[PDB]
Amino acid sequence: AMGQRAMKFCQGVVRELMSKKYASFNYPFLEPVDPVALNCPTYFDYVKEPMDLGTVSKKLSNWEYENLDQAEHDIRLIFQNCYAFNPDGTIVNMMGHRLEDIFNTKWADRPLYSDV
Ligand SMILES: CC(=O)N1CCc2[nH]c3ccc(C(=O)Nc4ccc(N5CCOCC5)cc4)cc3c2C1
Repeated sequence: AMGQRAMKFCQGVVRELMSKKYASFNYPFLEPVDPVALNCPTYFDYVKEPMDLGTVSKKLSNWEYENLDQAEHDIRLIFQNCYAFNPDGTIVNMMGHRLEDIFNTKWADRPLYSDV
């Protein structure tokens, strides 16, 4: 449903967030959380809609988002899950906050207008 300009903007933002530039604090957020492999077996007692950057990218690439608000919701869900599960002071929590700061900076430039 999304037009080309907004779609391209979102794909760019997500790929930048997954880019090597941010490797130092984005790596817990590229793929879906695996509770057992990470020794966090209670993960899905705290989180009910898992989300990750790779997932948002895949949904974008399949034209699954009608609009920037839906894409923004999934992306913010990444960080909301992060903070719901990782207590204050944990390394993953702090990486999540850092990644959200970068996301907000990039997103403030979002296309305000669409037109076909
Ligand atoms: C999001 C969240 O809420 N979690 C809950 C608590 C928690 N604890 C962790 C400890 C370690 C890791 C981890 O090692 N992730 C990791 C991912 C990818 C790679 N690579 C493979 C390919 O890409 C290049 C490198 C290396 C590592 C992740 C976590 C999480 C996730």
